[PDB]
Amino acid sequence: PLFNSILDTIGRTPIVRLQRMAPEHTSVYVKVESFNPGGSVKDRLALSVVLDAEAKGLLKPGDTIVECTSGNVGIALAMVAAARGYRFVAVMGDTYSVERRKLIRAYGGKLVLFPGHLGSKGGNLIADELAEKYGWFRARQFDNPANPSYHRETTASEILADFAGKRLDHFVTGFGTTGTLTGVGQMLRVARPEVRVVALEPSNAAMLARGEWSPHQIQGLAPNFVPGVLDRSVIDDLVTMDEVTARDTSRRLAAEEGIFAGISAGATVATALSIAEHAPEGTVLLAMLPDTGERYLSTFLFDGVDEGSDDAWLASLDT
Amino acid sequence: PLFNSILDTIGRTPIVRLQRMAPEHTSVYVKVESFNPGGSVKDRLALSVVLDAEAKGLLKPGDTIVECTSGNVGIALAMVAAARGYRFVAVMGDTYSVERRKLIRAYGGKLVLFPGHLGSKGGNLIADELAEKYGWFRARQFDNPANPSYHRETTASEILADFAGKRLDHFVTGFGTTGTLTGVGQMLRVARPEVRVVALEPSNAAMLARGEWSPHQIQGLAPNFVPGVLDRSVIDDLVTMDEVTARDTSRRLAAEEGIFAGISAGATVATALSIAEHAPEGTVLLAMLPDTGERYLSTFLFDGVDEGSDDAWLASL
Amino acid sequence: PLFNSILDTIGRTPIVRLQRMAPEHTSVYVKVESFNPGGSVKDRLALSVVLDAEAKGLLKPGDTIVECTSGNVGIALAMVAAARGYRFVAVMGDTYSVERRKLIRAYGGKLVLFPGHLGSKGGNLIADELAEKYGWFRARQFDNPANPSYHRETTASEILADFAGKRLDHFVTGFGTTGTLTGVGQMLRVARPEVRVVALEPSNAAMLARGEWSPHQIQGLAPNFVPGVLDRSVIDDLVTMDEVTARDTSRRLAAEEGIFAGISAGATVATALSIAEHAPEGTVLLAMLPDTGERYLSTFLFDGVDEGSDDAWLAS
Amino acid sequence: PLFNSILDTIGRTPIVRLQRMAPEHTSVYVKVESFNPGGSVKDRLALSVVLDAEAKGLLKPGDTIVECTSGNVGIALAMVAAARGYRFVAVMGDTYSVERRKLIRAYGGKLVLFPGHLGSKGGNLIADELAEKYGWFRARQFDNPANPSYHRETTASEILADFAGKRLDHFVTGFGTTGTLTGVGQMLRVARPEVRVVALEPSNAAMLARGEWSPHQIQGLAPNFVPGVLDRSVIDDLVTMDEVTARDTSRRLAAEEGIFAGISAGATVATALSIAEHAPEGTVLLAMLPDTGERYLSTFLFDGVDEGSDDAWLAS
Ligand SMILES: *Cc1c(COP(=O)(O)O)cnc(C)c1O
Ligand SMILES: *Cc1c(COP(=O)(O)O)cnc(C)c1O
Ligand SMILES: *Cc1c(COP(=O)(O)O)cnc(C)c1O
Ligand SMILES: *Cc1c(COP(=O)(O)O)cnc(C)c1O
Repeated sequence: PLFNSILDTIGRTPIVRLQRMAPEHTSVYVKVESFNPGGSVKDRLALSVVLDAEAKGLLKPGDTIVECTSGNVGIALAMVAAARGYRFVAVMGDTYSVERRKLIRAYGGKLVLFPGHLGSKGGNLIADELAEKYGWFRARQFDNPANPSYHRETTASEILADFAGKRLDHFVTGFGTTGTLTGVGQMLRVARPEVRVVALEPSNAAMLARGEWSPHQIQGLAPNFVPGVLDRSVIDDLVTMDEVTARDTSRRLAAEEGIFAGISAGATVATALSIAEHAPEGTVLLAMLPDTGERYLSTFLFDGVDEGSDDAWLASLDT
Repeated sequence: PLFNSILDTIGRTPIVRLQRMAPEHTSVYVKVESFNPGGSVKDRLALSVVLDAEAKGLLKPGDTIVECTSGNVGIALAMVAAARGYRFVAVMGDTYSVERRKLIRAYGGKLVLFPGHLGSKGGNLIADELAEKYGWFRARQFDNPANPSYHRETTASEILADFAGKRLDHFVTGFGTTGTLTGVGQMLRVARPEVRVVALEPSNAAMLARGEWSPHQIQGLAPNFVPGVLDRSVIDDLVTMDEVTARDTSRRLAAEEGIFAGISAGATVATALSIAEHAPEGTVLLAMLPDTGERYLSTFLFDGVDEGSDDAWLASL
Repeated sequence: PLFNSILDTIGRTPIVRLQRMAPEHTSVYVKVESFNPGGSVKDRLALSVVLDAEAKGLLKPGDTIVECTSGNVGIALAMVAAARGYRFVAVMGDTYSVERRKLIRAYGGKLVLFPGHLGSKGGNLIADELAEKYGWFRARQFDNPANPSYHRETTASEILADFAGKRLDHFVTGFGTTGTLTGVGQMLRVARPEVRVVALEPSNAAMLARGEWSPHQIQGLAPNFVPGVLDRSVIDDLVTMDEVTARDTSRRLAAEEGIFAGISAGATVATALSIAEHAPEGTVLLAMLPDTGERYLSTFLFDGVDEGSDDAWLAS
Repeated sequence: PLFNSILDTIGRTPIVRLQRMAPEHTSVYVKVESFNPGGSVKDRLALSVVLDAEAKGLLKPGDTIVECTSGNVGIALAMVAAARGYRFVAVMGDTYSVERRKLIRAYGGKLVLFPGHLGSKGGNLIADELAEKYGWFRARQFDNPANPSYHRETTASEILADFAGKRLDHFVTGFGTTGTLTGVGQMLRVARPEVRVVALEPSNAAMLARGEWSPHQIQGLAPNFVPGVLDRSVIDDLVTMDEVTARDTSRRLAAEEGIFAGISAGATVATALSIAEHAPEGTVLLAMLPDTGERYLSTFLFDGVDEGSDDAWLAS
């Protein structure tokens, strides 16, 4: 139980049961990836990507890593780079919450921002450019097979072990790099063919099911393209989810269950409740909670939330 | 295995070894309490007080809990209340950060603001008042024995079990409600008398060493009084730490080890290091890391932290 | 944390590294299934079979479970029966140790014996008669998909999780029901196709290699037929092991590493060492340790072990 | 995660709830020490005694450990030495179970038999002589502070952690070296002063009550002398248990709960049930289960076994 490195605490996250949000004749369990030291499921690929690189001789002590940090991946790489002795450089838009900025500089990352109006790929480009220019290492979160690999061996094993001999009918997840859905899905389809793998997409960005994509707010989900690490054959059910319904459900999870997660976590739970609403008696669902809601205080997850005293509420108590 | 409630994940936090921040002739271990669902050590006292009130029959379903808080205690109580189905009311000054407000509200907590300058003792009167006026339950983080009690049964147990049959010389911690220092200290006193219980406090608030308190920046540490839940006899070495040193140490922990923790965590690691410097060869130290640094962005933890790219360093060669 | 039933402790067994028995340029790990409450890997299929039957509505507390056994399955089933409120009847050949009899009885199980030479084929036939005659539930460990299924979900997950991000090159295991080999093997294929599935059989019972069988002494291994649960496609290297090398390797493990396991475990460890001897630097192997050697005392495992004092040694 | 050595799996044993043996108005939990690699709670003192000697410099590579044992201490010390690479020498009566010897032999331990009668302090001095004569290490289980220490740091910690924020009214345990009673009791007294520590003694061996000893059949308990490691200030209730009632409770535990433990385990559970019968509603008890019942196959725990075939029973 004594741990050598903080990176040894990655994975083995808890799966907990929702106490009141689910229909009584149903059971909805949830996987909290905020328990990872990085506060998100990205701790998995970041650690896997780097360990795979080292064993491949692509990374050496003191080396430098660079990637296009949309948010969590940057924080996880920064943490892993810091913990293993690497330098980390991430490229994020000029217009990106100053918090997602301070977080990276916290782990000692050297940040370089470009005009946000460059549609993301601008950094994704200056990533490989600055990479070969100095022989820097690129994670390639979207194409590095170590990503779905770590999920096959850890995430899936954790889910499989927890539900062994027990009932499980639905596994719900959204996708960004698609590593989670791919890895867990491949393991599930073989081990539990009966479990329906449910993949959700933001209502406006139904890339997979309609080739359409529009800037959404369900952070960490549906990027402007389809990752090559994806194995869509694993998907049993492809659905959509409104960013507002997802934001609202994330808020409910917090106030009604005490589980403070982000938007994509609200989306998965929303989809689960949806299926549960009309599901047969005794249906068991599992939803993925990708990260902590703590890094969302400055996003639409907190839009319309009172900041002052609850005078009105106090007043309603004496009348 | 599956967990029934999110509250069943509280505690059993990891103790990790610092990989490079400590003198090669020493081993410095760190207990990362940010792994608690609530992000801080307070998850323990929050759970303990509620489970305790329920057993004594002081908390029935749908009841509401009130507490004058400003930091992690309010977040923890709110989370626990949200998970147990209780209503929670946080009484805090308006001078306190807004982010702190959003956290308590995220968990469905009710906010009751009051003039900051009024100070703790002021808001405590407010909480006491509401509590009586409406018959709500008061946590009393500074006097509730269930607070240190839970550290004796969990925190201490985790430390003892991880170090069983292994060397351990110093256990370093600061104190707010002192629940951690008192509880773990009482168990170590019986199990490992050789371990020095090092209790640190802010220099400009060496409230115990020299009975002097004054606004410091090590959030969570040394209140302006002496908690009734404390047992001073447990302390072996009473020292002081500087907020700037604590702050820097914290920035190092994050950048050099990959462990992003609060300022009070920087303080303990700092004292642990100071002891490590001029210490026997092979000595082993354990320092408490109270919370996650993620809720310290609007703090002097990021005084002059670059908020924009540094294309200056971008060309060196 | 607290456990509700003893059955909730099944699985999640430890994998330990051999300290001195393996070639220095190599790493041999071992999965100790004796940590299961029932003392062997059989606790996995016994729990899984019963839980599946319950879900299917085929088993109801108070019902009677019957199964042909070589020893371990009987103990496991008997233990689970005692834990869930079921009656258990074991069909075993007299050939097996009376200490395997007391163990099944200790859990309150009932014992029905038949001529040892009939083998698993004969007992299965007997278990079946009794099943029809009394409406008893048949576990059918060689055909019940719940057997390999539980290994995919647990054993495999434990192995995959333990080695995530680490080097693993070989996985060695013998087979009886073939649940472990099939379950772990099929999941190894999906997650780590490179790893080589090494499947051993007793030299005198190469039912797969040469379709031959003959009463052997590596308990738990090679029945007189090919289990229907089996999926041969999972095996990369099919090898043989002599019972004496097995027996002696199990002794070495106990005396040189502090790990006291059975004979089949001696076999898998021997096979792993052999491979490791001529394997490239850094090769990592994992051997399955089916059970505790504590139930092999009155067995050839303790053939001629000095039951008397070695005053001679004291002479010096 | 992967374990470096087999010794790294010592401790952290599960606490499980009895399903049908306890009065419904009550809850009886049980700590199963048989989950230790060595099969008993002695794994804790054995490891602790060695790491302490090593740190103190009293043990160096190749050094040899000797101790007079016929029970679990020998087995535990035997395994530890085998994993640590020390030599182990056991001193026991030649009239003892040929299996108890086999166990020590399995772990590569040397055997020096001696007159059964002179058992007690005799075989001990024979080890005492060998100790100074050859410069060998003596554990001193009954007086070594490291025994209770390890219990205060692991056993007690596992109990306190599992019951944190939950009800716990009674802790029941017997004593041999008294290391468990002392260790768990000292930590219990500090964190949970209201939990009543119940120490039982065999009916004919009430050493603490009136200093009277007599040979009994509850293996592991009541030596013929009050151990120096004992702390009487932690005992709330001193009770006695009849060895037959213990033996029978052990049988019940296995057959009714699926938990196979030794005689002393039957004894503690017997005491817990007794306390539970007339205890207020909601009372929670925890009882220590010292070892596996698997090494009691040649003891009275198995008298009237009926090792044949349940042909008679089959008739109906
Ligand atoms: C990475 C991420 C996801 C999607 O997970 P993948 O494994 O990349 O499919 C969902 N939500 C958030 C907040 C993320 O960071
Ligand atoms: C509560 C707290 C402490 C002090 O812990 P106590 O157990 O109350 O003494 C230290 N740091 C932070 C950030 C805290 O929230
Ligand atoms: C059951 C058993 C095996 C073989 O395992 P399967 O999963 O049934 O193939 C090997 N050794 C022993 C001692 C066994 O009991
Ligand atoms: C050692 C032992 C005990 C008594 O435990 P102590 O901690 O030595 O007091 C009880 N039962 C058995 C079977 C034992 O081996």
